[PDB]
Amino acid sequence: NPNTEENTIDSDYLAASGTVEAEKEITSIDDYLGLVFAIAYVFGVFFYVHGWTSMLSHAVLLLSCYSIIIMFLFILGMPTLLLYDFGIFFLAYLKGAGKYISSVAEMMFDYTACLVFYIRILAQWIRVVLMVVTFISLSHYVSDFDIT
Amino acid sequence: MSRKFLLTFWGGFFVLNFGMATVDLNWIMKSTYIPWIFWFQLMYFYVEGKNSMFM
Amino acid sequence: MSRKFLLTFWGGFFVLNFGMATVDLNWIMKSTYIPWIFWFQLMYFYVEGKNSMFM
Amino acid sequence: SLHEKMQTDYLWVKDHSQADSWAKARTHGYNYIAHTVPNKKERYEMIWRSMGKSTDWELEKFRLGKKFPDRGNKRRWFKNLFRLIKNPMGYIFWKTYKARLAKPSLIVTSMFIGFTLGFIKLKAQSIAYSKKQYATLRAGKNIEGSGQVHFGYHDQKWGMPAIPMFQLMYYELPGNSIVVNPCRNQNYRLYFEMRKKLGI
Amino acid sequence: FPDRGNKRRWFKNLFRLIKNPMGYIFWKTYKARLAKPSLIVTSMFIGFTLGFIKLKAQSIAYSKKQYA
Amino acid sequence: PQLWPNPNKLRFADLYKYQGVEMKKINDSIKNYKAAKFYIGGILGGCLVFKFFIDAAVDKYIFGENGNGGKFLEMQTINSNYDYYYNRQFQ
Amino acid sequence: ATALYKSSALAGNLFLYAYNYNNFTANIRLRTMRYLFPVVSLAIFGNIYWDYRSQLVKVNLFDEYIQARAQELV
Amino acid sequence: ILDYLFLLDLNDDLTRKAVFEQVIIFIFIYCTMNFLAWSTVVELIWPTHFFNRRHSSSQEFIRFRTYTEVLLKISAYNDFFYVLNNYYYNQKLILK
Amino acid sequence: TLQWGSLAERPMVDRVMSTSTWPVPYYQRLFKAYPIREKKDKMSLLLSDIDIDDTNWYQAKDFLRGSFRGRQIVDYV
Amino acid sequence: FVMYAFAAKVLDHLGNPFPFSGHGQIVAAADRWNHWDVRCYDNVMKALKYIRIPTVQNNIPEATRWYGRQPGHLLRADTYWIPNLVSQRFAKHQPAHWDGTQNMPIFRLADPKHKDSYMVQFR
Amino acid sequence: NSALIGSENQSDSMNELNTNFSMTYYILTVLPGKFIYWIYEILHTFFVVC
Amino acid sequence: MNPIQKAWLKILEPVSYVINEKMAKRTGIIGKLGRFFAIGPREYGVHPINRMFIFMNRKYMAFQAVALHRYSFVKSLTHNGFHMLRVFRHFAFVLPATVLAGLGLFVYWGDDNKCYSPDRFPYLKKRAGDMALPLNSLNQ
Amino acid sequence: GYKIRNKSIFWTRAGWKNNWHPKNFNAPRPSYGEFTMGIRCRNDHHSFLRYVQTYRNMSRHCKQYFLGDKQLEETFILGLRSLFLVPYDSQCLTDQIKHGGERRFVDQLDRDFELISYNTHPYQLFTYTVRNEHLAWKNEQYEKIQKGEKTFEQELLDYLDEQVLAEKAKLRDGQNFSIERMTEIALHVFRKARAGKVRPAQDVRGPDGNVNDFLEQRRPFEHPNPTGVTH
Ligand SMILES: CCCCCCCCCCCCCCCCCC(=O)OC[C@H](COP(=O)([O-])OCC(O)COP(=O)([O-])OC[C@@H](COC(=O)CCCCCCCCCCCCCCCCC)OC(=O)CCCCCCCCCCCCCCCCC)OC(=O)CCCCCCCCCCCCCCCCC
Ligand SMILES: CCCCCCCCCCCCCCCCCC(=O)OC[C@H](COP(=O)([O-])OCC(O)COP(=O)([O-])OC[C@@H](COC(=O)CCCCCCCCCCCCCCCCC)OC(=O)CCCCCCCCCCCCCCCCC)OC(=O)CCCCCCCCCCCCCCCCC
Ligand SMILES: CCCCCCCCCCCCCCCCCC(=O)OC[C@H](COP(=O)([O-])OCC(O)COP(=O)([O-])OC[C@@H](COC(=O)CCCCCCCCCCCCCCCCC)OC(=O)CCCCCCCCCCCCCCCCC)OC(=O)CCCCCCCCCCCCCCCCC
Ligand SMILES: CCCCCCCCCCCCCCCCCC(=O)OC[C@H](COP(=O)([O-])OCC(O)COP(=O)([O-])OC[C@@H](COC(=O)CCCCCCCCCCCCCCCCC)OC(=O)CCCCCCCCCCCCCCCCC)OC(=O)CCCCCCCCCCCCCCCCC
Ligand SMILES: CCCCCCCCCCCCCCCCCC(=O)OC[C@H](COP(=O)([O-])OCC(O)COP(=O)([O-])OC[C@@H](COC(=O)CCCCCCCCCCCCCCCCC)OC(=O)CCCCCCCCCCCCCCCCC)OC(=O)CCCCCCCCCCCCCCCCC
Ligand SMILES: COC1=C(OC)C(=O)C(C/C=C(\C)CC/C=C(\C)CC/C=C(\C)CC/C=C(\C)CC/C=C(\C)CC/C=C(/C)CC/C=C(\C)CCC=C(C)C)=C(C)C1=O
Repeated sequence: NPNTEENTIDSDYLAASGTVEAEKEITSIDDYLGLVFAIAYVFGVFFYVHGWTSMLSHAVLLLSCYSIIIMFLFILGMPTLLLYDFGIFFLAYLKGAGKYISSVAEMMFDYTACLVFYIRILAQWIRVVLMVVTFISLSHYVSDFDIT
Repeated sequence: MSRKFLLTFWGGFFVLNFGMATVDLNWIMKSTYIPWIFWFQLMYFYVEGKNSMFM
Repeated sequence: MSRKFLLTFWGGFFVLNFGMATVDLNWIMKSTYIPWIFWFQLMYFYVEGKNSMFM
Repeated sequence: SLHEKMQTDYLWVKDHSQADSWAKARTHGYNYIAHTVPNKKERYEMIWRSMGKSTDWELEKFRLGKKFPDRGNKRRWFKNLFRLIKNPMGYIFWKTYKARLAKPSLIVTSMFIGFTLGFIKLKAQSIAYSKKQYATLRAGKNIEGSGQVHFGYHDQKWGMPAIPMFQLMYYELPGNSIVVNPCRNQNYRLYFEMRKKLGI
Repeated sequence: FPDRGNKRRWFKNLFRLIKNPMGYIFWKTYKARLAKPSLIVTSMFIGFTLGFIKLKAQSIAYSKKQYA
Repeated sequence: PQLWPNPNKLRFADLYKYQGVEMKKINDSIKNYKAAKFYIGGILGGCLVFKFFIDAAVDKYIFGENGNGGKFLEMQTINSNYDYYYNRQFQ
Repeated sequence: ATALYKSSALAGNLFLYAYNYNNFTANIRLRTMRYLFPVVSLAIFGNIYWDYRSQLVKVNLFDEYIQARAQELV
Repeated sequence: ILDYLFLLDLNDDLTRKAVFEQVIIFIFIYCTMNFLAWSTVVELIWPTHFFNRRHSSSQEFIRFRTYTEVLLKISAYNDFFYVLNNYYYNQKLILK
Repeated sequence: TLQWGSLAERPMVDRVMSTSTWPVPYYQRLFKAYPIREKKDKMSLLLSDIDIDDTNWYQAKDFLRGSFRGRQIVDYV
Repeated sequence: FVMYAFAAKVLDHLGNPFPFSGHGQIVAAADRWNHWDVRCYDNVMKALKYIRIPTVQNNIPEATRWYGRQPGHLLRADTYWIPNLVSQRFAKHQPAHWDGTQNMPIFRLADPKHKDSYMVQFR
Repeated sequence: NSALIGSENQSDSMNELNTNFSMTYYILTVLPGKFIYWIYEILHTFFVVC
Repeated sequence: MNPIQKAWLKILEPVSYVINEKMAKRTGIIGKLGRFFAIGPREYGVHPINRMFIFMNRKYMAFQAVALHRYSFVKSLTHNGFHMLRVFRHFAFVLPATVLAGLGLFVYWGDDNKCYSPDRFPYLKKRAGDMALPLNSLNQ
Repeated sequence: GYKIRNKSIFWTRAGWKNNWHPKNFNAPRPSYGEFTMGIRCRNDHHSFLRYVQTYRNMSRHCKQYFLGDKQLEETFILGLRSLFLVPYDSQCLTDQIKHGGERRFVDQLDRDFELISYNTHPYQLFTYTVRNEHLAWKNEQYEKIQKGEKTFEQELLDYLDEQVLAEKAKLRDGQNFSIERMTEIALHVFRKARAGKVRPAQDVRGPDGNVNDFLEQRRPFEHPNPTGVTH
C-alpha cells in the first residue's frame, strides 16, 4: 500500500521532487542523476548516509573519498565540453566582439576570458574546504570534551 | 504477550551469552562513547530540535 | 513520545556510563548465568506453563 | 481455482491440533489475559458472561467442575521457531509490518545501521585480540585478567572513533597487504640456468 | 513555526523528578502499575536487581584490591 | 469443479503427474536454458581457443625470448631513493 | 580451491544469462550486456587459467630442480 | 601470445601496481549503491500512474480512450458484455 | 487516546468483530491473499467513465453484423 | 524432525551452529604432506608444535620478541588513505633492480613507526 | 563455547581437540536425554515439595 | 511440486503404501506415527531461497536495463543527432561500465580470489590453525 | 464522496494548471540578427513530416504480426490514432510548450517506433495476448455451434427473452418497459449465474466481515494432521 507505508511514501515523493527539477533546465536529468548519487555520499557524511558501507571495506569512507574525486573531475569537464559544443566561435560566446584590430592583443583578452570561465568553477571548491575545516573543528572539540 | 516470561528468559540468555562471550566489553563501551556523543549532538536539531526551535 | 531521540541518547549515555565504569562486566555476566537458568526453569510453570500445561 | 488447494497448502501451514474438538476443555479466555489494553474490563466481562452461560449462571458447577488450561497454545514457541527457520525474512517482515508503517527519517535509519555495524566491527576486533592473547599465552607469557583496558601503567588503544575525523586519518591494517618480498621470484633464475645446462 | 509550547520540556520534567522523585515516578507509572504481576515475578525482579548491584559492589572492591 | 486436486484426497499416480503452476514456471525457464545453448557454447568454445594463446603467453612471461627469464622477473616500485635508504636504516 | 570457486562463479554468470536469455537477447535495453558479457567472461576465464597455468609451471620447475640439485650434492 | 595477455595475471600483480585488488572493491560498492538508487526511481513511477489513471478524470472535461482501453473493449470483452449488447439490440431495435 | 497499553499487547486493540463470538481471534487482516496470478474473466475497470468515441460504433457494427437485421442497418447507414 | 536429525549429523563436525563463532573439528590422517607448503616458515612450526611454559619472569622469550621486530613488507598501494589515493595516481613506477638480496624494501614496512605506515592502526 | 556467539575465551577448549566417547548425533541423542532427566528432577521436586 | 519431489515418489512408492495404508490407520500409536510421517504433497514446501533469487534477479535486472540503456557519447559529438549541448556526455558510459564490472562481484570476492594467497599473511594463519602470528612471519 | 478541499491545488508559479511552460529562472529570450554572431540550436521545421512518417511506420511495422486479421488492423488503427491525437485534444496547451511541443512529441513517438521495429513494445505483446485469449473463446463457440450444441451466451439470451415476456405480460396498468427494468433483469441473472461458477474470491470480504481467503482460518482448531496420497 503506497499510502500507508511511510517507507515508500518518503522515497516516492522525494524522487518526484528531484526529477521535477528538470524544469530548472540544468541539463539532461538522465545524465547527471548518477552524479547526484555520488555527491550524496560526499555531503551525506554529515548525516551518516555512509553507515551501510562500514563492512564493505576496511575504510568506512571509501565511497565518499572516491565520490569527491568523481565530483571534481566531471564538474571540471562540464566547462570543457561546453566550449567544444560552442565550436571555434567559443571565444565570442564568452567575451563577445573584440575591440582592437591586433589579434595578439585580443589573444591576451581572450585568454583571461577562458581562465575566468574556469575560475568561476574552481573557485567554488574553496567553499567545500570551509565545510570540511569547520566539520573537523567540531569533531576535535567533541572528541576532546571533558569526561572523568 | 503470551510468552513474556519465556521470551524474557531467552532475551537475557543471549545477553549473557554475548556478555559471557565478550570479554573485552568495557573496551567496546569506551570505544563507543565518542561517536555516541558526536552523532546525537549533530543530528538532534534535524530530528527533534526542529520541532521546538528555529525551523 | 516527543523526546524519543533525546531520551535514547541519555539512556545509552548511562549504559555507556555503567559500561565504562564497570571494567569486569564479564565477571558479572558469568556470575549471573546460573541464577538466570535456575529461577526461570523453576518458576516457569507457576508463571507461564500453568496456562497451557496440567493445571 | 484448479491449482488453488494444491498451491495454498504448499505456501502456508495449518494448525494440526484438534484441541477445540473437545467441548468442555474449550477456554473461556482466562488463560492468556490482556492486562493493559483500554478494553481490559470489557474482556473480563465477556469471560464472566461465558462462564455463566456454560452453567446457567450457577457458578457452583464451575467451582466443582474441572478447570483446564488452553491446550490450543501448546508448543507455540516451538512452532514460531520453525517458521522463523523456514523463512526468517518473511517471518520478520510480517511480524514488523505494523511497526514499519511508521518509518523514521533517513538520519535515524542511518544511525541504527551505523552504530549497529560499528558495534559488530569492534566485536570482531575483540575476537582477533583474544587470538593474540592465546598466541601470547602459548609463547610463554601467562595472562592475569583479560582485555586490553590496562588497569596499570600501560598505554591503551580504545579503537577508532566511528566519526569521519578519525576515519580519514586512520585505517585498519589490511592483512592482505603484507606480502612476500618479490625477490623470492629471483630464485627462478637458477631453474632457467639449470635447464640450459642439462640441455632442456 | 515550531511548537514553542514544548520548549524546555526536558529540563522541566528533570526538575520535577528532583523535587519529588517518588511522586513523579508514582504518577508516571500509575497506569502501568494497574496490572500488577505475581509475587513470584516481583520477587525475581528485586532479587536479580539487588544481586546485580551486589556483584557491582564486589567488582568495585576488587578494583581497590588491584590498585593496592 | 469438484475433480480439482486436493492435497489430502490425492492419489499417488496423480501427484506424480500433477504439473501445476510451479512446473509451468519451470518449463518457461527450461525454454531459455535450451535457447542459450549456442550463446553459452560459443563462449566455452572461445575459452578453449583462448586457452592455447594463454599457454604460449605464460611461457613468454616466465621464460622470455631465449629461456633466460621474462617480465616475471621484473619488479618495480614507486619509492624514491630517500625512501629506500630510510627503510634500510629502519631495518 | 580458488580456481574452482572462480570457475563456479563464472558458471553462475552463465546460468544468470541462460535463466534470463529471452530478456538479454530480445530486449534492446540490455544489448550492451548481450554484446560484452562474453568479452568479460573470456577475460575472467583468462585470469583463472592464467593463474592456474603459471602456478603449474612454477611447481614443475621447482620439482625438477630439487631432484637435479640433490644428485649433484650426493 | 602477445604481451597484452599479461594483464590477466594476479599472482604477481604485487610486482607492478597492486592496485586492481583494491579498486574493484569500490566498483562493486558503486554498482550496489546505484542499484538501490536507480531501482527506486524507475520503480516508484507506478503509484503516480496508478493514481492518476483512476482519479485524475473530471466531469467538466472529456476523457479520451487510450490504446489499451481500445483493445480491451473490442478484443477482451466477456460473455455478459456480449449478451447485454445483443440483449438490448434484439429487444429494442428488433422487437421494440 | 495515546495511552493504549504495553508494547506486547499493542496488536490486541486492532480487531473489530462484526459478530458476538467469544473468544475473538486478535489478528486483523491487512491485505487480501493473492496466491495465483490468475487472468480474471472480469472486465477491466479502466472502462469506467470514457465518453463516446469511435470504439462505440465500431463495436456496434461487430454486434449488429451478428444478426440479419443488423447487417442491413450497417450497410445502409 | 528430519532436518533436526540431519543437522545433528553435521554438528558433530561443525560444532557451533552460529556463524563467526567458532570452527569445525575434523580429525585427519597424519602424512608427510601435512603442511607441506608452509614447512619453510618457522613461526608456523612454533605456533603448532610448541607450548611454552611461562616462567616467574612472565615474558615472551627475548629471542622470539627480537625476531618479531624485524619489520615485514607492506605494500605501498593504498586506496584507503585519500592522500595516497590522489598522490599514487601521479607516481611513476620505476624498475627495482635486484641487488642480490631477499629483503629489498621496495615497499613500505609493517611497523607502526614507519613514516609511510603511521596512519595504519596496529592493534 | 559451542553455544556462545563470537566467544573470546580462546583458552577454554576452543583451540583444543575435544572428542568424546558418548553416542553420536549429540543434539538428537545425548542433549535431549540431559533435558529429559532435567524434567524428571523438577517434576519429582514439584510433586514432593507441594 | 518439482521433478526432484517426483523422483522421491518413485523411490518411496512402496514406502508410502506401508505408512499411508497400513500404519496410518491401524490403531492407536501406530496411527499417530503413520499419519505424522505421511507421504504426499509438501505442506509449506516452498523454498524461500529459490524465491529470494527470483526476486533479486528481477529487481537487479530492471536496474541493468536502465544503466545500460543510455544515449551514446560518440553520437553526441557531431551535434547532428538529438544532442547539441550535452555538458555531461562524458558520464554516459559510467553506469554501463559499472554494471559490466558487477559480473566479477562473486568471481573476485575476498582477498584470496584477487591474488595468490600463499604469498599473503592471512594464509599463514589459516595453516597455523587460525592462530595469530607476528606480522613478519612471511620473511622468517 | 470525497472532493479535494484545497482550492489552490492546481496553482503553479506560472498560473493555474500550467503544465506547458513551468516557471524557471532561465527563461526564453529573443535573439537579434544584427547583434548575433553565431548560434547553436537544434530546433528545425521537420517535425510535421516526421510526425507523418512515424505514423506510417508504426502502423506498417505492427501489421507484420497481425497475420491479416482485418478486425485487428482496424482496432489497432483506432488505438494508434488515440496515441497521436493526444496533443490535439489535451488540456495542455501543446502549442505553448517551453521549447516546442511538436519536436518533443515526435522524438517521444520515435522511441516507441524503435521498440516496434524490434517487436518489443508492451502494446504489441499486450495485443497478441489479448487477441489469442479472444480467438480461443470464439473458437470454443464455433466448435459448439458446429456440433449443434447451444452456447452459454445463447442460453442467457433465450432465458432473458422469456423473462421479459413474463414481466410485460403482467405489466398492463403501464406499458413503458424502460431500459432500467430490462437492465436489472439481466443483472439478476448475471449475479446468479456468476455465483454459480466456481470462481476465485475477488472481494476482500464475503457476507460476513471475515476475509474470504485461505488464510482466514481461525480458532477453534478442528482439523487433524494432513493425510498422504492414496494407493
Ligand atoms: C597538457 C595539455 C593541457 C591542455 C588540455 C586541453 C584539452 C582540450 C580538450 C578539448 C577538446 C579538444 C578537441 C578539439 C576537437 C576539434 C575537432 C574539429 O576539428 O572540429 C572542428 C571544430 C570547428 O568546427 P565548428 O566550430 O563546429 O564550425 C566551423 C565553421 O563551420 C567554420 O567556418 P569557416 O569555414 O568560415 O572558418 C574558417 C576557418 C578559419 O581558420 C583560421 O582561423 C585561419 C588560420 C590561419 C591559417 C594559416 C593561413 C595561411 C595563409 C597563407 C597564404 C598563402 C598565400 C599564397 C598565395 C599564392 C601565390 C601564388 O575556420 C576553420 O575552419 C578552423 C576551425 C577548426 C580549428 C580547430 C583547431 C583545433 C586546434 C587544436 C590543436 C590541439 C589539439 C590537441 C588535442 C590533444 C588530444 C590528446 O573545431 C572546434 O570546434 C574547436 C573547439 C575546441 C575548443 C576546446 C576548448 C577547451 C579548452 C582548451 C584550453 C583550456 C585551458 C584551461 C585549462 C584548465 C584546466 C582544465
Ligand atoms: C486436598 C489437598 C491435596 C493437596 C495435595 C498436595 C499438593 C498437590 C499435589 C498434587 C499436585 C497437583 C495439584 C493439583 C491441585 C492444585 C491445587 C492448587 O494449586 O491450589 C489452587 C487453588 C485455587 O486455584 P484453582 O485454579 O481454582 O484450583 C483449581 C486447579 O487449578 C484446577 O482445577 P480442577 O478442578 O481442574 O482440578 C481439581 C483438582 C482436584 O484435586 C483434588 O481433589 C485433590 C485430590 C486429593 C489429593 C491427591 C494428592 C495427595 C498427595 C498426597 C501424597 C503425596 C505424596 C508425596 C510424597 C510423600 C508425601 C508425604 O486437581 C485435580 O483434579 C487432580 C487430578 C489429577 C489428574 C491426574 C491425571 C494424570 C496425570 C499423570 C501425570 C501427573 C504429573 C503431575 C506432575 C507433578 C504435579 C506437580 O488454591 C486453593 O485451593 C487455596 C486453598 C488451599 C487448597 C488446599 C491445599 C492443596 C494444595 C495447594 C497448595 C496450597 C498452597 C497454599 C499457599 C498459597 C500461596 C501462598
Ligand atoms: C536541479 C535540482 C537538482 C536535482 C536534484 C535531483 C535529486 C534526485 C533525488 C532522487 C532521490 C533518490 C530516490 C531514492 C532515495 C532512497 C534512498 C534514501 O536515502 O531515501 C531516504 C528516505 C527519504 O528520507 P526522508 O526522511 O524523506 O528525508 C529526506 C530529506 O531529508 C527531506 O527531509 P527534511 O526536509 O527534514 O531534511 C532536511 C535537511 C536539511 O538540510 C539542509 O538544510 C542543508 C544540508 C547541508 C548539508 C551540509 C553538508 C556538509 C558536508 C560536510 C562533509 C564533511 C566530510 C566530507 C568528507 C569528504 C572527503 C574529504 O536535512 C536532511 O535531513 C537531509 C537528508 C540527508 C541528505 C543526505 C545527502 C545530502 C546531499 C544532497 C546531494 C544532492 C544535492 C542537490 C543540490 C540541491 C541544491 C539546492 O527515507 C528513508 O529512510 C527510506 C530509505 C532509507 C534507506 C537508507 C539507505 C541510505 C543509503 C542508500 C540509499 C540508496 C542509494 C543512495 C541514494 C542516495 C541517498 C543519499
Ligand atoms: C572573541 C572571543 C569570544 C569568546 C566567547 C565565545 C562564545 C561564543 C558565544 C556565541 C554562541 C551563542 C550564540 C547565541 C545563541 C542564540 C540562539 C538562541 O536564540 O537561543 C537558542 C536556544 C534555544 O533554547 P529554547 O528555545 O529556549 O528551548 C530549548 C528546547 O526546548 C530544548 O530543550 P528541551 O527541554 O526540549 O531538552 C533538549 C535540550 C536539552 O537536552 C539535553 O538533555 C542536553 C543537556 C545539556 C546540559 C547537561 C549536560 C549533561 C552534563 C551535566 C549534567 C547536568 C544535569 C545534572 C542533573 C543532576 C544530576 C543528579 O537540548 C539542548 O541541547 C538545547 C540547547 C539549545 C539549542 C541549541 C542547539 C543545541 C544542539 C547541540 C547540542 C549539544 C550541545 C549541548 C549544549 C548544552 C545545551 C544546554 O537558547 C539558548 O540556549 C541560548 C544559548 C545562548 C546563551 C549565551 C549566553 C552568553 C554567552 C557568552 C557568555 C560567556 C561565555 C564565555 C565562554 C568562554 C570560553 C569557554
Ligand atoms: C488455617 C488454614 C491456613 C491459614 C493460614 C493463614 C493465612 C494468612 C494469610 C496472610 C496474608 C498476609 C497478607 C499480607 C501480605 C500481602 C503482601 C504480599 O506480598 O503477598 C503477595 C502478594 C500477592 O501476590 P499474588 O500474585 O496475588 O499471588 C498470591 C499467591 O501467591 C497465590 O498465587 P497462585 O494463585 O498463582 O498459586 C500458586 C502457588 C502454588 O503453590 C503450590 O501449589 C504449593 C506450594 C508448595 C511450596 C513448597 C515449598 C518448598 C520449600 C523448599 C525450600 C527448602 C529450603 C529450606 C532451607 C532450609 C535450610 C536447611 O504458588 C505461589 O503462589 C507462590 C506464592 C509464594 C507463597 C510463599 C509462602 C509459601 C508457604 C506459606 C505457608 C503459610 C502457612 C499456610 C499453611 C497452608 C497449608 C495448607 O503480592 C503482591 O502483589 C504484593 C506485593 C508483593 C511484593 C513482593 C515482595 C513481598 C514480600 C514482603 C511481603 C510482606 C512481608 C512478608 C509477608 C509474607 C510474604 C510471604
Ligand atoms: C548476469 O547479470 C546478472 C543477473 O541476471 C540478471 C542477476 O540476477 C544478478 C544477481 C544475482 C543473484 C540474485 C544471485 C546471488 C547468489 C548468491 C549471492 C549466492 C547464492 C548461494 C546459494 C544459493 C547457496 C548455494 C550453496 C552451495 C552451492 C553449497 C552446497 C552445494 C550445493 C548446494 C550444490 C552441490 C555442488 C555441486 C558442484 C553439484 C551441482 C549439482 C547440480 C548441478 C544438480 C542440479 C539439479 C537439478 C535438478 C538442476 C547479478 C549480480 C548479475 O550480474
